[PDB]
Amino acid sequence: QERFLFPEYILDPEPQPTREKQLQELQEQYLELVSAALRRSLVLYMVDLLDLLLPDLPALVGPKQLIVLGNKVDLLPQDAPGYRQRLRERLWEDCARALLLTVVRDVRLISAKTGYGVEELISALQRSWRYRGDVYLVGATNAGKSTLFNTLLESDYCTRATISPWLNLLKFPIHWFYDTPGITKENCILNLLTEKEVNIVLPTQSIVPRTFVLKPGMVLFLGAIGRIDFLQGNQSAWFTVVASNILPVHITSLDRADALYQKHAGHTLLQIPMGGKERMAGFPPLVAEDIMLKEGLGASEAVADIKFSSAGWVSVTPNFKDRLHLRGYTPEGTVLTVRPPLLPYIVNIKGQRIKKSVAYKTK
Amino acid sequence: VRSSVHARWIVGKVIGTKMQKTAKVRVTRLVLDPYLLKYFNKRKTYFAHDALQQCTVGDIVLLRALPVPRAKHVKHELAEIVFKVGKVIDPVTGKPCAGTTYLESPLSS
Amino acid sequence: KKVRPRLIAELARRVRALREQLNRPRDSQLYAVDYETLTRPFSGRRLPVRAWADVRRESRLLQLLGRLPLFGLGRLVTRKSWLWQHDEPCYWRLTRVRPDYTAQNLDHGKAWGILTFKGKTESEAREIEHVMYHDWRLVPKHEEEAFTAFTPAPEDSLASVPYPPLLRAMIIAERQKNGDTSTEEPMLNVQRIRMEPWDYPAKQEDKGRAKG
Amino acid sequence: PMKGRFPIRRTLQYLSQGNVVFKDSVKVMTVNYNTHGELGEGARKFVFFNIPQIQYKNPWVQIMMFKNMTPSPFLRFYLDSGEQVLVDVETKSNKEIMEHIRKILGKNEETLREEEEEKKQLSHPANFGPRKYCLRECICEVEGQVPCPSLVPLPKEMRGKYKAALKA
Amino acid sequence: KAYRGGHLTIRLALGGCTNRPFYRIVAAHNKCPRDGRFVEQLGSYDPLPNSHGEKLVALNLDRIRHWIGCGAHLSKPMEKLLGLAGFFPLHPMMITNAERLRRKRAREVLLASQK
RNA sequence: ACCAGAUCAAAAGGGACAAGCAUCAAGCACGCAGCAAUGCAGCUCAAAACGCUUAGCCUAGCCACACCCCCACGGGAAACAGCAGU
Ligand code: FES
Ligand SMILES: [Mg+2]
Ligand SMILES: [Mg+2]
Ligand SMILES: [Mg+2]
Repeated sequence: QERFLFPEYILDPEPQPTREKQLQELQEQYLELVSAALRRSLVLYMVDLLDLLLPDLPALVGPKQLIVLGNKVDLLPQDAPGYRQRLRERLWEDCARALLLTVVRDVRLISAKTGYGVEELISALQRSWRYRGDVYLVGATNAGKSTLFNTLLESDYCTRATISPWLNLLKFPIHWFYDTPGITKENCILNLLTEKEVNIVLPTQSIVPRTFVLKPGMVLFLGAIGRIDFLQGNQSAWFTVVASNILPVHITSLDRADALYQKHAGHTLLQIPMGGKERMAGFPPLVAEDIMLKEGLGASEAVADIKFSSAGWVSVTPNFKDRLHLRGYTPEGTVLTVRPPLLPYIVNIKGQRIKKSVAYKTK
Repeated sequence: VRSSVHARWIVGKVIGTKMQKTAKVRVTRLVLDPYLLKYFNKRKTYFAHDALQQCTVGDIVLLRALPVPRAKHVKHELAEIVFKVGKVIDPVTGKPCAGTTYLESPLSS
Repeated sequence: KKVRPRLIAELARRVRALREQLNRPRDSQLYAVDYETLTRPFSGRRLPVRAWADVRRESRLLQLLGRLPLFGLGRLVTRKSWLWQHDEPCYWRLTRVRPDYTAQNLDHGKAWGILTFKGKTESEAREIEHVMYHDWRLVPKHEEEAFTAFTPAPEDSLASVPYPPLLRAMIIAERQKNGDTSTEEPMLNVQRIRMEPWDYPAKQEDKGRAKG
Repeated sequence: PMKGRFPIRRTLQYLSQGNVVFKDSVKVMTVNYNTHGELGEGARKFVFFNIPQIQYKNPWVQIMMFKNMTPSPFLRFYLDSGEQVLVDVETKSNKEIMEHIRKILGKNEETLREEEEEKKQLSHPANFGPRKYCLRECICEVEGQVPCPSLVPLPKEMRGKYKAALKA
Repeated sequence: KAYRGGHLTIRLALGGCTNRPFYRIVAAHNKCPRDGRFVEQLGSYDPLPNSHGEKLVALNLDRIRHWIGCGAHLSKPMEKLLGLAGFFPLHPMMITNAERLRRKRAREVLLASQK
């Protein structure tokens, strides 16, 4: 017949419930504290293979036996046969640049996550007279010292773990193993990134290179963190991004590169960082850094790796005799580094061009 | 009767009893090789529900399709243990037999 | 073999459903009209030629009910098309109304009435159809009885009709084969078939609705 | 030459010879038999020769074997109704066993012919379509009708190329 | 392919080569292509007169009745063919086209005669 | 024309269903009982699991795609794999 409802004591709905959010849900100190103890034996210096503190070791540890451990090797793609040997060599020249071959007696490649080479490292440690005394595990924060320490603790190498003040640190008997504090890295994008952003950026699975053929006057975006502007190139070139598989890579023209950047900062197109304009307001703006590439060494050997700190890098192959001009935009706080290619033959692993898009099918 | 499972009745061999009230039965069907035209024992794994847990590894069992799949894989119930392992009763003479030799002679009674 | 679920597909389905629900257009919007171009502004579609004069000259059911108490509930409403087509009285009793208040003049909405077609009424009041049309008219309170005065004409009609020649031959042959020598002609009953004029009102309850 | 004893067993001509087609009630068949025993020789020969034919004619009827499980050989059929039919085969020849199983569970020639009629119904002569299904693709194949234009050009009167000319 | 809506319809599939029309009376889902899949073929039809001046038509009356019962519709050409056959009443448009042709003939005869 | 069951045929469940590579040998939760808590610790795999590469197919026709992001809210961006045409 008739009924009424009361504009007082109301219960009300909401505007724009945004079920999209619901589905988004659904889907120096070391020098002044620790070096004194260390310089009183063997040192295990862990180096992140992806990120390539070394020159300061003589003061940090002093003149004692040191073994280099290149971590996170499994995440490195196999660009060409013998890449492990090439990496061991590269570490050897790096140490020579910085040290006696402090003396470094062994360079080995390990993957604590996959337990690759840990047993061989244990065998080498136990096989020789030279390795007697205590073991000090030195390295950076992200190097994986925690993972390697846990792996070694869960092994026959140890005779379960104790905590003792050096700062309280973990140890276990072998003489005692010593796990020192990780040396924090300056100018690291991980410092700026949040827990979730860092988790996304850090590759947890084996990296798949992503190649893109670019002509002069174009722009590539590795997330919202890294950008490259390719120009003044006598010929097209190839850029192979080696980074976390879940980091979007976007290609655009130079004109639209900016406008896309402001429009899509954060959000989902550039998944890192996150928080939209709120997060971007605090996020440092991308400062520019100019680069000139050497003569293009063919179309299969990378000429240079442009690394955006720990997020990843891009290997560039220009055409023969071609010299290219580049401008890398990276966050103000962090730094952009041009280095000799860590995987020079990474361009070869690829598929075929898909449509007019610059992308190559990933193999 | 109107069961949604495909094979209504299937005779197989129990090859596992590590599941509560469920027996892992192996069923073998002769299959024609289209080229050689010889028949081969193709085999498939079925899970039979056994409330009494009377299945023993090696038993020959008859499995009846359940009216509906009662689990991700349990689609049959043990209708009858056809040949209790090493406790075979000759269906013809009904007397117990050990391989090809009667335990109780058929002339016993 | 396991499929990768289509989360975005599900979200799109649900979001589109919710958007349609929450922006369901009003009647005053859907069934508007531009008397200059005779185009519905909401969709921009032009009305058919044969409805131009009617749209320009006549009025809508709610456009009339807006000028009556209780929205003229209980009055008899006839359609100009019905009046022109049939000499018999046709109309609705208009038992119930439900206008689209959002309209400025409250000249749109829904209605329910007891149909009287060709002078034969119905057993119940049901939803109107073609409410939004323009061919409606109101029976004045006076003259109502005289207008609705209907003399039931003799309804006797053919009980059956002859079969088509070949079907007749088939049936006869089958009978003779079975031995049923009954020579009575085979006839097809048609009383069972309730022929209705093409313009007879349809069940609005099963009719659809426009969308944006 | 073909491999194995009695290679004839591996030819369609022989496999199709099986005259035993189980009624739809039969679903499983288990053949218990002894690899040794003069009395069980008949069952052995049956398993060696006829079982392939039975399986070929009854693809869905599961068939399983059991060597030296019981002193005497036998067959056992499990029907869709849950009934179990135990057939003794001791001392019987393979042919005798085949005839017995045919009598007790095989469809009769009447039923088989009924199935054949049901099948042939599909192949309606009057229908036209690809040779795979119908006898004639196009009515043009039928004599007296206008022949296909490819083989015999149509008159200029019938070709639309000149109906348009008349239109002009 | 799942079809949104649609219904069975008895119609004609236009086989035959160019300038040589020939029709297969088929019962097919109305949404299916003209010559495409079809539930069942009910007969055939040869528009071109044969050597005897006959437009042969074959109608599987049993199945046609069965499908009409099941609820299949009838395309206008098929309704006209059935009417000619006598299975159905002559189509209203067949009758009216006959009358229009008669009036056309009368007009043309008058015009020719009034020279 | 309504209902009828009939016809047609989705979703869902069961079965079936391409090729090469073992220099792809383990997958890493891939199972079960219980109304549930919860328990059991299992499940597939050298009779080829898992994985990589290639391909539309079993042709009255069938499967899939519809510029891309598998999807398409959204974004990328302005879409002929409809006909003719460049
Ligand atoms: S195939 Fe029949 S006319 Fe050509
Ligand atoms: Mg798409
Ligand atoms: Mg296109
Ligand atoms: Mg085209």
